[PDB]
Amino acid sequence: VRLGSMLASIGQEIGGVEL
Amino acid sequence: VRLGSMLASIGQEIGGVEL
Amino acid sequence: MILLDTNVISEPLRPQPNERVVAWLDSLILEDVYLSAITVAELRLGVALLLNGKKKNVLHERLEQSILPLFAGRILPFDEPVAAIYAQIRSYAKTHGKEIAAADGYIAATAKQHSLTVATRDTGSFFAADVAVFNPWHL
Amino acid sequence: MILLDTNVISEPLRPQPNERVVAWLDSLILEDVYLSAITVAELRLGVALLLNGKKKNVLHERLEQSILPLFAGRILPFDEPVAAIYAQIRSYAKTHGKEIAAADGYIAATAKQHSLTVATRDTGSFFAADVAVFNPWHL
Ligand SMILES: [Mg+2]
Ligand SMILES: [Mg+2]
Ligand SMILES: [Mg+2]
Ligand SMILES: [Mg+2]
Ligand SMILES: [Mg+2]
Ligand SMILES: [Mg+2]
Repeated sequence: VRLGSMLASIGQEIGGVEL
Repeated sequence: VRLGSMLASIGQEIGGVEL
Repeated sequence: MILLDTNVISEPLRPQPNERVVAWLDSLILEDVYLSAITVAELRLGVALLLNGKKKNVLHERLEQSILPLFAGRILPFDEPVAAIYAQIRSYAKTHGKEIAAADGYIAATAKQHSLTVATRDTGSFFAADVAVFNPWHL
Repeated sequence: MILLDTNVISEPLRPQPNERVVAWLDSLILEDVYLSAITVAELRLGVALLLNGKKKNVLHERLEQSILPLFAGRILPFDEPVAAIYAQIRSYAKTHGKEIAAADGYIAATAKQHSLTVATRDTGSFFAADVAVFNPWHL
């Protein structure tokens, strides 16, 4: 449904990354 | 059958190229 | 229909992602969003090169088991038809003083072949490829 | 089975091609020879960038109507499975001080995915990709 939110959640749990 | 010969023939009729 | 470039799908994964990009991604209908196999390769490579082992393991799991499944059936290959469009686009740009790198060329050709708009932060090469583009950093 | 790299299929087209390479190509069983869609894109781009209009037109015709048909059904795409192998190979090389460029990486991953030996003049990157290779400039 909400693709951006789904991804932002992953970035937050890992501490963020640079891809 | 003879792949190299088939290609060399093309190169010769056009005068050769650099690919 | 949209083809997401690497820099767009990667933005939400950053420490402080641009809220405008995240919101734009949230307004899209998933079924209408595609990924090029080239972008999937770059995402996978990026994760595999992380210096933090713990982070790499977790992100690898999330990419494979949570992110990519969202694109099941919509990961587009670079095949023979796309190769034809690639040569056309890159040669045309070159013979017209425009600049398009190979990597961007692959993505642009995939989008043109499937009639998709490319979502990317760097619109330069795609404009020269004569392919529709959208920069989510803008409204 | 063989995956021909761009520098090998292009050699016979040169003014004075290396006879050893031409002979090697002639010893192969056609059905056992493949091309990556990436190589087809590079061949098509090369032809489209020729400075001589007459030559370009003739070579375009020969490539499309005489050469590529020899590979009908054997032009391999860079798809999702190949993308996985790509990230594995390039990351491994990087974490082990080996050098593999993106372009060579695409070809190497295609070959590994299909269990093919890469025929190329530049074996460097492929050795680091841990993929079988053969340099036709040698016996
Ligand atoms: Mg993409
Ligand atoms: Mg990975
Ligand atoms: Mg693609
Ligand atoms: Mg090839
Ligand atoms: Mg062409
Ligand atoms: Mg391929």
